[PDB]
Amino acid sequence: EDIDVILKKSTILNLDINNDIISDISGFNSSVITYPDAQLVPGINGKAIHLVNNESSEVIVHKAMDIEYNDMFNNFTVSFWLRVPKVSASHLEQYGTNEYSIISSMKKHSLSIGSGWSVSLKGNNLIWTLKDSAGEVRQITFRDLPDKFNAYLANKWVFITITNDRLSSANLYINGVLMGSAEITGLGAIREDNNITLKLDRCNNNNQYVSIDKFRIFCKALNPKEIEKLYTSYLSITFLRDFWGNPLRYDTEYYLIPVASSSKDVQLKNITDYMYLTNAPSYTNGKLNIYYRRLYNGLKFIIKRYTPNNEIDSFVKSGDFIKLYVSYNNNEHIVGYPKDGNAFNNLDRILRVGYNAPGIPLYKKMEAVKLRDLKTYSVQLKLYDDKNASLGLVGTHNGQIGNDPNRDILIASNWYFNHLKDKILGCDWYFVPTDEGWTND
Ligand SMILES: CC(=O)N[C@H]1[C@H]([C@H](O)[C@H](O)CO)O[C@](O)(C(=O)O)C[C@@H]1O
Repeated sequence: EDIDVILKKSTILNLDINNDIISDISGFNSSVITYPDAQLVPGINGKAIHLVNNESSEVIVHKAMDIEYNDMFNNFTVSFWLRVPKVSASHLEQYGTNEYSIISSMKKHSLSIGSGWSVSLKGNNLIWTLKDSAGEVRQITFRDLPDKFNAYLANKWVFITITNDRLSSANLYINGVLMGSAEITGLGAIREDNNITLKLDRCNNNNQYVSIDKFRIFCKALNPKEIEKLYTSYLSITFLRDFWGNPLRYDTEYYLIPVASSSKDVQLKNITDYMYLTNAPSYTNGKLNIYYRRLYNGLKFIIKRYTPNNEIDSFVKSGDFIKLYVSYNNNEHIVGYPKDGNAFNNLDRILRVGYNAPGIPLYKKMEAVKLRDLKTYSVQLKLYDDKNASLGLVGTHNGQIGNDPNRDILIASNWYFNHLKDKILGCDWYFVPTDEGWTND
């Protein structure tokens, strides 16, 4: 059969958010009951569930009749997108050993053992736990990476898939790739609750919160092939994304960082002059084994609309035409290339900030596009001249201008169009907005 078919037909639960209401679109018609404080925020494709630390934030699904016991002995997969702020060093010390769940099928203190499955978080650990009615227990504990800029639980939307083979293993996937496993033969009857509960349980930190989207369950163990398809199916190409996976926006400030050189910030020569990469400061913690380049230094960039013309859509769309500005000192300075302005031999046009020489036209119309790399939250920008000719994608070039040090200078180039299939490319950018989910220790 076809992957898309298989995925469809094995779906037994699918939580869709349409019209600001959470329901089950799988066909089974499971009763969803959202409590007063489950929030609704921006998502991978739509709005997503956002849970805070309290008894009223919660979404409960009461299994329909038909699916009551599909995980008792049989195979099943759980999948969902998950987003979890980056734990601060301080919260690691004080709450590091506080394992709380966020999604569970296990009725707790009541006298029903806890039989069932649970998804839970413990410092920087993501854990899946299975428990049969005799109380036997199998667990995959996934230990996030130490480098927080590149980790799965340091604020970005990530896609989780856990498959359960009762004659063999239980595997845990992150963004389509195996991140952990455990052998689960030796489990007997999974005897859960009739409710699947999304909600922070027993979490000791009043501020903790997490976001979940697309909560789905299949009555089969998905194979890696199916999983990558599942995973890329939610990755809609028409809407651009910020570094955290949320909708790219007009009129908000973003720090630019090059995917190819993610230790680098952009910096500005001077108003009217050029831009270049610099090294991003540091944060390290041997004792907690966590490090990351620090965010929020460098240039602030704001995207404006060039035409008005769709409606107030706050989100940028691939192909929208835009104007880029730098937000340096409460003033706003446009980014462009002045006609016949300094460029490198091969014709790499150097970008200027705030250029205003009387009499010289300034090319400055850009198009925001996604040309490569569907799973990275990165964007590409293409610059045109007044005749709608390409001055090519924005990226960098190494060299010197005057007596200035050798630098990786921001420029526009048509070169990049010939290398769109590479792994790593100089025109790929990360648009980072400041966020409560990430504060630099
Ligand atoms: C010393 C010098 O050449 N400085 C800059 C000049 C002048 O500011 C400009 O010529 C005034 O009209 O601009 C360039 O030539 C230009 O237009 O790209 C590049 C150069 O960085």
